[PDB]
Amino acid sequence: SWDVIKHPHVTEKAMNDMDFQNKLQFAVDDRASKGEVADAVEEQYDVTVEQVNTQNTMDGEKKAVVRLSEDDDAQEVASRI
Amino acid sequence: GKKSKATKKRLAKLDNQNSRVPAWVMLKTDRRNHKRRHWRRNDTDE
Amino acid sequence: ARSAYSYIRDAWKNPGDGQLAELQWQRQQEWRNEGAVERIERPTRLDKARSQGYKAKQGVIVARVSVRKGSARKRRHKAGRRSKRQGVTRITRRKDIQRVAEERASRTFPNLRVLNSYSVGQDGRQKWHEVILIDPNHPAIQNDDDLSWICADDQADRVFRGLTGAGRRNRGLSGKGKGSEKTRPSLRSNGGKG
Amino acid sequence: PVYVDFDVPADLEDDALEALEVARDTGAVKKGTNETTKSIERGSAELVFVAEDVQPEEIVMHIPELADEKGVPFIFVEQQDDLGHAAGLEVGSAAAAVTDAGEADADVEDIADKVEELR
Amino acid sequence: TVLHVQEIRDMTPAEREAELDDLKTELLNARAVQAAGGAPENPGRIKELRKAIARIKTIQGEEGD
RNA sequence: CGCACGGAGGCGAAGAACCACAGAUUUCCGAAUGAGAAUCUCUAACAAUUGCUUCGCGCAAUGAGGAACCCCGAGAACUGAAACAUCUCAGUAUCGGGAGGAACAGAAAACGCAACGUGAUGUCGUUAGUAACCGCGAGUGAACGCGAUACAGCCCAAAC
RNA sequence: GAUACAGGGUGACAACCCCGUACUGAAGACCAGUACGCUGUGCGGUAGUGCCAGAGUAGCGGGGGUUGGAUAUCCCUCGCG
Ligand SMILES: [Cl-]
Ligand SMILES: [Cl-]
Ligand SMILES: [K+]
Ligand SMILES: [Mg+2]
Ligand SMILES: [Mg+2]
Ligand SMILES: [Mg+2]
Ligand SMILES: [Mg+2]
Ligand SMILES: [Mg+2]
Ligand SMILES: [Mg+2]
Ligand SMILES: [Mg+2]
Ligand SMILES: [Mg+2]
Ligand SMILES: [Mg+2]
Ligand code: NA
Ligand code: NA
Ligand code: NA
Ligand code: NA
Ligand code: NA
Ligand code: NA
Ligand code: NA
Ligand code: NA
Ligand code: NA
Ligand code: NA
Ligand SMILES: [Sr+2]
Ligand SMILES: [Sr+2]
Ligand SMILES: [Sr+2]
Ligand SMILES: [Sr+2]
Ligand SMILES: [Sr+2]
Ligand SMILES: [Sr+2]
Repeated sequence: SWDVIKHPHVTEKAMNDMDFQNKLQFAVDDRASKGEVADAVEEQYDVTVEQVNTQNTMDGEKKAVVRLSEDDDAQEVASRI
Repeated sequence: GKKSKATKKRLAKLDNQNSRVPAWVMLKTDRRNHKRRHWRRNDTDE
Repeated sequence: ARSAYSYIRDAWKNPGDGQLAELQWQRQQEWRNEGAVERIERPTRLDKARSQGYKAKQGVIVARVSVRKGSARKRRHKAGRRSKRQGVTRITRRKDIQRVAEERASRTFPNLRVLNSYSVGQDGRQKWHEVILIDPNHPAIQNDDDLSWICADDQADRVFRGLTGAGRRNRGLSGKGKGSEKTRPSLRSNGGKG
Repeated sequence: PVYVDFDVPADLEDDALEALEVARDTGAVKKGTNETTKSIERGSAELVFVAEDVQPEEIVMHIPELADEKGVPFIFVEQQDDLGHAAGLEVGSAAAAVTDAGEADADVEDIADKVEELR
Repeated sequence: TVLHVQEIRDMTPAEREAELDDLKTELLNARAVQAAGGAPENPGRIKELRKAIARIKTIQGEEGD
């Protein structure tokens, strides 16, 4: 069975969303929906996801931009992992 | 032209096939990419 | 004494005289309106069916078939074929109507194998034949001392390969001695001069 | 329906099958067209039955003319399974026969005569 | 090196199901450091982590569930 | 710790690598079978055709592949005849259907070295370029027998 | 040395450096669910009896095709039987 979250997308623009807009970027499995990416991020990091924006990258993988709520901080999540 | 999901997955792989033989393979075999494609001179599928 | 079966056999010796004459005039009216291949519960000729191998068992099917009459539905020549190779309505085929009938019937039933067939009459535009079919996978036949041969892997699609009784007769394999040098063991092995 | 030259009434048919029902509980009967034909040929048939719903008709066709050239009386039954249950079978019979009735001979004599009156 | 065949058969269908996650997370936490290209890599563990998750999934089918 | 001699790191006496056998896993498209689709998507699926049937897709069958071989069908022209039409090329090419590890054939309504004889079927040798055919031209061409290989002989329909 | 002087390897021409090679022995497949054996069954003979033994068939005629098949090849087709 396939896993949703593969690995985090850690690029310079992935920081411009982490610092400024409180968003965590992951490169997920292409068969996953915005609702499946949402539940998956919560069940692995104990956070609260408000919005998920997807894009099908030119690498065949799916890039998921996950926005957290004010109660959780993106800069603080990227530290432990 | 509007590409579909699969068409994208394919054109994506073809781009990774355009990467050179890494520096270490030369040092391991003790001394050529044959699927060398150009965006102008060559033709892909579809 | 005579069998009740022998009274159907003796009737079919002349399918245009008496009781059978009035029967076939009636039946064909419904048959002309019936399809190409119609599965029928009971055969029209009991003696003939039983003689060919039919039993009143589970997995022993009978089906009537109707094929067009005459010669070949042969066209003309598009590309340059000589005077000799230009006959349109004067030439016929190498498989008799009974063989087409058996094949059409085995394709209608893609799991059942052809046992044998017989004629059930004809009118001006078509010929009717009833084909006995057997289910090779039914245990009712798998343990039958008189029919379990038809369940062998090598008997699969036996009509299409001409291994039918109707098949071997058209292939010119009836005679054991003279005029059967080009027909036995097979036509293809003898270069097709049968 | 082609081998039938006369319609046998329901009232007479009830009287005919009742006689067959007691013929298996006393003497002997013949169940199945093959055994009934040999009965007419061997002469051992007293009264022969024939079903009217036999498809194909060929299995029966001979019975009306055979029973006539052998003097053996015949009678028509509408349904196949009615004659089947009457012979004492679970299935159905196309034609039945009575070989030496037994405690029915006082009715078979009349059934055979009620058919001659009906031609 | 750390997880052998015997040590997996000495577990319960609930200890394996929990060891699965404890390795599946360790993998994602190794794959994340490989996403940044960081130097504190241990090339042998990331390979053996796959082999381990495979072993536990294999034994899981073998033991009923 | 493949090809493939790097770097780094790892595994191995808890007996690894490697190999033999059995098994686990085995994405999607694919006969492709819930429906549609350029390998994707859409709201429970033997789709289709059959058999049996508890008449419910409940139990089953077919589908497609494989170098060639095999069996049943369809069936050319160049070419040869010093042209060409019957004939030849040739039942060759190619096409439609189908089976198996082989296929097909097969236990005489036979043979007819006519006998007081042989005794299922393939195949090999020979019979023989014979008999036979043919604008009697070019060409086409068996068989019975014989010697060998291998051997094997049975089952219904009906009567009762 | 040799029941081993087939072959290859090895920094040059190797039976005795190395793999192998002879001899001997082990496994699988195939032969083959065959042969052999066994189990059940029952082979056979005499006289009496016109009870039974497969139809559009055997065969004939017209048209086609094919064959070495010549009147005497096999086949399809229409009619008759
Ligand atoms: Cl078939
Ligand atoms: Cl002889
Ligand atoms: K020509
Ligand atoms: Mg989008
Ligand atoms: Mg690039
Ligand atoms: Mg052959
Ligand atoms: Mg589909
Ligand atoms: Mg010429
Ligand atoms: Mg010719
Ligand atoms: Mg000339
Ligand atoms: Mg020729
Ligand atoms: Mg001869
Ligand atoms: Na281009
Ligand atoms: Na079939
Ligand atoms: Na990546
Ligand atoms: Na596999
Ligand atoms: Na069903
Ligand atoms: Na010439
Ligand atoms: Na010319
Ligand atoms: Na000529
Ligand atoms: Na021929
Ligand atoms: Na003819
Ligand atoms: Sr990229
Ligand atoms: Sr161009
Ligand atoms: Sr019935
Ligand atoms: Sr098939
Ligand atoms: Sr022999
Ligand atoms: Sr006979």
